[PDB]
Amino acid sequence: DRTSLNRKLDRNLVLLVREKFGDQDVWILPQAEWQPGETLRGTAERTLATLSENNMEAKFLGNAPCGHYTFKFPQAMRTESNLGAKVFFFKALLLTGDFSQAGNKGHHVWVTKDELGDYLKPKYLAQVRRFVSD
Amino acid sequence: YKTKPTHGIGKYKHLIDMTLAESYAQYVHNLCNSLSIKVEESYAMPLTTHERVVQISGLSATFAEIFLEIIQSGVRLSVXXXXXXXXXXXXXXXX
Amino acid sequence: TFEETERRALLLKKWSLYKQQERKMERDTIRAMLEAQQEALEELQLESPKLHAEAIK
RNA sequence: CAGAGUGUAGCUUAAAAGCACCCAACUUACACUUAGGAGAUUCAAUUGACGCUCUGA
Repeated sequence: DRTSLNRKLDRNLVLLVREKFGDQDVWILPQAEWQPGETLRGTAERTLATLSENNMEAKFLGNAPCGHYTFKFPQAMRTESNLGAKVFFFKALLLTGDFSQAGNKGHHVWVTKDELGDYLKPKYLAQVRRFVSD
Repeated sequence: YKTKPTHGIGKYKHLIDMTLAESYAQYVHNLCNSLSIKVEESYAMPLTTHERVVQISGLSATFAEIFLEIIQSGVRLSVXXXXXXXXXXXXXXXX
Repeated sequence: TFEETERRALLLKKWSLYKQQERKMERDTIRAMLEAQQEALEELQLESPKLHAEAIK
């Protein structure tokens, strides 16, 4: 399985989303699973657009497509689909686009690395985030 | 001597604002040196304005990206064209 | 003056001390990134080769 | 939270060393040189117990 992930930065503050309002008061980066018939970067951009609503410009692979199934794989408790799943990463820059909380998200803020929230762990782990920042 | 087993023992040929900007350039150069990249040349290009250059060649995409990020992390930049902000600086590449 | 010079030397020393720590930190950060990259490439190889190839380009 | 590899500061058929590294000056800058700077055997009697790397849950 394939999972695209982005890491958009501004003022040294990373952004976060709440898809599934009730379940996810906890935050993650704005990205779901792969999109067939479309290229990695492009797919990522599309995903971003769907969530954050902007034009987007992916720089390239920064230095950390994390994998995640290797290190701290999804939790055995609760019905979570624990399979072999790659976790591609991307560094990117926005050009223009105002935010809009509707449909597939509850909230959207920008936060420091040291000022980290609760965080899910299957998609993005705090440690993982730190590593990527480094 | 040619016919002796110590033939080519001697053989060697085959082995062979402005201030701020300047400082930034120096730093960049140092970084390059550290990371093992060929720094070819540096220029002293001409209110006032002042430009500095650090000519670089040969670096892989991931590594290159990392380098760029480090550079980003004041004044300005100019190399895909990758400009940014905080006199002048222009690290021209040749990947 | 003597006192000023003394002060200055100390200041310089302090600066030097500071700079090295920062440098070390930077190096560590770089290393982390490198490690991540290494991990990532391996993962890509394990999973799907075309994607890996694309990434490499 | 269960196992395996171990565990001299960045790194070594080192044994508290030598290489690396940092600041200033000379340097367009780099380089060289000259002055300075900072660093370590994770811890208790070859054994045990804290730290990583790695594999499971």
